[PDB]
Amino acid sequence: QVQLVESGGGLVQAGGSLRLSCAASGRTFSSYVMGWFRQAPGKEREFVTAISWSGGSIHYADSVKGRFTISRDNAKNTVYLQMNSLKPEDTAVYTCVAGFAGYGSFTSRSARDSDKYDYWGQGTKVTVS
Amino acid sequence: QVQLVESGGGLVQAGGSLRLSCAASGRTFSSYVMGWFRQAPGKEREFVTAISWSGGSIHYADSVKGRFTISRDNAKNTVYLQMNSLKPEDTAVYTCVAGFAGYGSFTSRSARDSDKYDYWGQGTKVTVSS
Amino acid sequence: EPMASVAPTMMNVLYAGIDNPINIAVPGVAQQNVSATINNGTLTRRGNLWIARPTKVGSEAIISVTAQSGGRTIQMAKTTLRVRALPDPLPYIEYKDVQGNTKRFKGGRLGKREILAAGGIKAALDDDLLEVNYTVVKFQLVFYDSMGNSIPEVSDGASFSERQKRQIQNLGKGKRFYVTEVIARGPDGIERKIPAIEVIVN
Amino acid sequence: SVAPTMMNVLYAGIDNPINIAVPGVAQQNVSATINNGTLTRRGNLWIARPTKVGSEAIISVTAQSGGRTIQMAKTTLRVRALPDPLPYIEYKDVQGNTKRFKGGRLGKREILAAGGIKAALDDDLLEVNYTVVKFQLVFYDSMGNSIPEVSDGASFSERQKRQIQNLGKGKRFYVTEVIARGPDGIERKIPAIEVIVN
Repeated sequence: QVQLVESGGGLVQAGGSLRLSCAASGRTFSSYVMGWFRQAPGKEREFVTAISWSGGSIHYADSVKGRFTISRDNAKNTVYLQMNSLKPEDTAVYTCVAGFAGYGSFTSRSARDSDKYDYWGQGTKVTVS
Repeated sequence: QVQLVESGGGLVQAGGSLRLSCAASGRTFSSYVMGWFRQAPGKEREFVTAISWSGGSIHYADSVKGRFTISRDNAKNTVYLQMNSLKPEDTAVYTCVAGFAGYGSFTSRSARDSDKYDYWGQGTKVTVSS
Repeated sequence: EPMASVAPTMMNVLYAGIDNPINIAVPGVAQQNVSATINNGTLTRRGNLWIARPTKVGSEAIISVTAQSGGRTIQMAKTTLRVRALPDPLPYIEYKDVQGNTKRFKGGRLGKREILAAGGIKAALDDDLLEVNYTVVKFQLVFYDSMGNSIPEVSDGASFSERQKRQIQNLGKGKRFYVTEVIARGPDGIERKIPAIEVIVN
Repeated sequence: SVAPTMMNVLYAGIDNPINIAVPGVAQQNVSATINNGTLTRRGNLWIARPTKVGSEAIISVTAQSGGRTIQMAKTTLRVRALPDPLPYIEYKDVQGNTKRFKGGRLGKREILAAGGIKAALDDDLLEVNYTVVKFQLVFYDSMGNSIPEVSDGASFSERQKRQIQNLGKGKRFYVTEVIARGPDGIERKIPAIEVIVN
């Protein structure tokens, strides 16, 4: 029943920066691992990043490491994706995810697994020119 | 804390039978593994038998296997020890135990471990005459 | 080229009530000449392989190995392996989503219809992925009434009792109940008490 | 050699004792290296301490026979996350002995003296310590409403302590949303425990 709504998408020039936000409904945000997946035209869906319940553990895809940063604000029920040094290959629909409400570990492998996330956002379009 | 009170002990002839009973105070009996330990004069304390929470799994000491039977009646908050084919080596003070309230497995090794039981009875004397 | 045996000691154990494949090898000796016996359960051959299925948890298993090619009867050593209980499983609720896909609830929020359609509680290793099957012997559900009293309700084996079903049916959205006192059994023949899970009604 | 086939597993962040043997070769004549973390000789064993979860560790073995070093076949092992721990309350009994509460009844004095929650494997193996990052305690009021209270790391917060202090005998509360961390550097959510005030 948790609903996710992304915002901040749009057109950005190569080398530029853009911050995406994802607001979760309800009062259980803190019980979830939060993350981002992306979908480019004619490409397989790719895992971008995810952040543990406490924020103490983060996993990044190799292609975004050192360029993208994830953070969470439990007080605002919001997860953020700060994109820096944007490349044309980052053009995609970005979808916010929430999962891991039950018991289980947050490994690189489980973070990347789309089946580990019960809640998926609306997607927000990011176009890098 | 749970209080355990044993009854049924006494004098019995070799080859004979005797049933011990152990009544637990309170309304949490079903959350415990119930069992029996025994203490003979000049011998180390011996594990006798223990029964799992459901009654579906039971561990017996090798010396009593096929002779002693344990059973539980959750409705009466009581664990029973049916002793059959009694031998003079069965002469001891029999103490009822209750444990395993928290998570954990009920193995032959844990069943035999006196540290796995938080609650111990008063002991009942069983004397087997030759 | 030559084969060294690299065996982590934490992994060099047998598990009661499951298939334990063992590579029994004698240097320079073909698989067909090797013969092995065990003092805890069965030791049957699956081609080059040996499958140990021990029965008594905690008791040591003695693997006697013999071969016929040399003198009369070549006696090998005589190896001992520890027989352990399987790991303890975790409780879950097996439900079907609106698309008919089977899912495992492991805590958090779950719809009343999904809880009731599941009809009871299950237990498995989280890992998982297949691999060992455990059974729920019994469990309790703890509800909280309008007076703030805890109401523990006993199950009907692995299934919800009629009293449990009535309690679940009258729960409003956001109300919570606890799956407690979960007794699970494994193919090792061991009974275990496993931890609780909180269920929040959706 | 009698070796259980499913044994090419190492756990990240802990010491993994390995029996590395070459038939007919004395232990001192065997030398071994790893490509993931460290591999240290200790008595008749080699202790592997690998680092990244989900990676492979290759062990290279050599044997000395007279004046010649013989290269053995390499062995590939899977570096895995540690198993997930279970929560407990560490308390001292009336005789001053340290005990682990794992569910059931516990006195209010014992709960408060513990000051927080701990997490460990419910097994003699492995040699592992885990840490409680955060947890919640869920209390129930007279109206049957759930009151979730956030912790102060592994310690009870002041709000948690006050809630525990005003609980009567037979009242229940739940240790939930327990986040634990292990030496493998992995964070995991672990199951709940019910506490019945005795």
